Amino acid sequence: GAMQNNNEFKIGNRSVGYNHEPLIICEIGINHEGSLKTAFEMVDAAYNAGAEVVKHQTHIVEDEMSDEAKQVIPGNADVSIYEIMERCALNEEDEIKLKEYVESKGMIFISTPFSRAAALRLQRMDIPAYKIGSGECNNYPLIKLVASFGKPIILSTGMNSIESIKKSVEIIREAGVPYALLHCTNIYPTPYEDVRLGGMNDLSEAFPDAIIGLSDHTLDNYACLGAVALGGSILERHFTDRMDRPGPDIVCSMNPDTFKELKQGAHALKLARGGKKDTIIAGEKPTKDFAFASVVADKDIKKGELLSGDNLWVKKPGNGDFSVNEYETLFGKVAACNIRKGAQIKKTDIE
Amino acid sequence: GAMQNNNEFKIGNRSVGYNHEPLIICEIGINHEGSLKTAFEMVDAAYNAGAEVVKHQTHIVEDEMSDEAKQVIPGNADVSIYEIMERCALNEEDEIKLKEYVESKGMIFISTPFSRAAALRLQRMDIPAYKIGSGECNNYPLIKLVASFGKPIILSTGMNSIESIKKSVEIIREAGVPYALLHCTNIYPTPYEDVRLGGMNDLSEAFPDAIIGLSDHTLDNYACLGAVALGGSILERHFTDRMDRPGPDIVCSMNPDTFKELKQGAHALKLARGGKKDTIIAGEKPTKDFAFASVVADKDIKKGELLSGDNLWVKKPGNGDFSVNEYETLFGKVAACNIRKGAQIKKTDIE
Ligand SMILES: [Mn+2]
Ligand SMILES: [Mn+2]
Repeated sequence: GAMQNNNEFKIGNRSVGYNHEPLIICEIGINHEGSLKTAFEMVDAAYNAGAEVVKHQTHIVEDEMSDEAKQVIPGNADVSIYEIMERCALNEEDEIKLKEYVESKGMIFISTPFSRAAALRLQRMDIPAYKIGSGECNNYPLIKLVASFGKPIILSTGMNSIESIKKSVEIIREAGVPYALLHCTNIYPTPYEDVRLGGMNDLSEAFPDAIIGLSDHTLDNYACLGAVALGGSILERHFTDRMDRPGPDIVCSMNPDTFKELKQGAHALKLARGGKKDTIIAGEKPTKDFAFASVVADKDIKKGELLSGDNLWVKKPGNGDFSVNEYETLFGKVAACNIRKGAQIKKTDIE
Repeated sequence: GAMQNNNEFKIGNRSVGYNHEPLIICEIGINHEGSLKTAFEMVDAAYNAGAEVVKHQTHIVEDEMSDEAKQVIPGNADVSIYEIMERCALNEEDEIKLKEYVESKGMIFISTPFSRAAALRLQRMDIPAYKIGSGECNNYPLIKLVASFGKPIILSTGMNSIESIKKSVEIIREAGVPYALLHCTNIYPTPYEDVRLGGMNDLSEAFPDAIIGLSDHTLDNYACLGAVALGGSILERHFTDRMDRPGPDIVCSMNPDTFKELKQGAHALKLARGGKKDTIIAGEKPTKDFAFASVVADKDIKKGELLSGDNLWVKKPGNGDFSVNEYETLFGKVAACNIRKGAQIKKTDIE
């Protein structure tokens, strides 16, 4: 019920929401492994596959983490999160050229700031919307900062309860910018059984002004396609130009072929989803005309004999004077003439 | 909400319902073009692709239609419905051998009776459940007959309003047999835009004891996969051993490859669908440990100085004494010692 709404906002010229074509965000993320060259190759692959939006991650490691980060290992790598972010991070000059390049290909560039300095770098660049990752969903100070920039926010909600998300959404509303909530599970990769697509409806019922989507880290497109069937408006998967690239997120990334598959499925499900059972489909009319049943004589019935459940039955097609709906209303009427076995009962056959 | 239920029943040894693996019904239908040989080839192809259930149509043309049927043409052929059914119908001997053959391959055989004589033929054969097609959804006399057989009913609901379906469901309940409702659109093939998957939820809210599914006549699997994401339990598509066969339903039929695709997608979506947003996923724990932020000093703070929003900030990872959740609670506390810029605030750092 709640995901079928008219909520919408714009990311540059692209309208997003239930009544619009679903938007697939290609998250290049840290997939370029810190090489501007590789990022360009991945942008090209995304452009050529028909992508509309390319999303980056903005890492300024010194403002993003304290020295404790050098001693903690993520679940999908074997060195510290600090080492990974330091190796992968693009400096400001390079991130500016990356945005310029994505925009040169007619695509929208957005990014996820992981820190205050990251957020301020992106505001200087003037990006059209901000993604907040699940890690920062409960980082209320960072959300305050980002919301003050006056751009729409796409908030990922993994690792956070409805009540925790509420505090983030209050800050966003107070700032007066529109937002989307992406349901998300941050296990790299995500087992099918942990996706819980019903979480999207949980989010929509709690936050009726939110545009709703899915960010996904499973091995394929099924989860995202399911999210589109349920009403999702934004789909996010990591993206790579090819699956033999190194990096911790490559495994759950889409490539050009699987992007195109998702785009086509998303289009199909956008059209198929929603609507109402009772809507009359013009195209069904011919089928109804032959497939519905009319009342027929099940026996020779003499003039003056009573019609009954023993001498009446129903058969296709639907053009007889009495529809199967009216079968029992004929019980006890009297034959106005001889009625031939197998003939449709006519209005002139009854007194 | 309503499709997530514990409703179930058995078709022979196969349990069907939201809490069970979705069931794909391979409708051979009239695809054999009246040849027992061809039907066997299609059964073999279904068995080898991993099908669980093969569904037939039982046509006894004389009890199914009056002479008017020889003058009406369906929307996906160019001769009368009578001519098509007469050419395609298997006689009783052949239908008995077809059931025997499907059961010899360890599969379940069910059928759709299109008439009273068809229904009685199938009762003599002792099929384990009955499908009622959309045409007969409102054929209340036929539904009464079929329900009296004491087997579960799978009812297709195309071309019929919730109110019309109600009358059919009342008859089924009175008979005391369990049932499923399949949402359906009878246009061959169905445009994506006419599918209206939300009709499944309309059916579940109106009929809370019903097992719910989709019968589909689109050109591919997207609709069915969407139905599984929403909670659907039974999927029905026409089936052929190959796509170069003649016949009016071949166009929208699945073949062995597309059956297997649907089976795998259905399995994936069965696992992914439903659930709750607030459920704590054990597998997310490592990510939370590195991705959440702790309060840090944003400046050198001398012993005795007050903590504030100017000399405090937040940074990854999440192992500090104060979580980002507690950031503002530190405002106005007094430094118990020199606090180093960038260090996590500890409990021993405050008076
Ligand atoms: Mn991600
Ligand atoms: Mn059909």
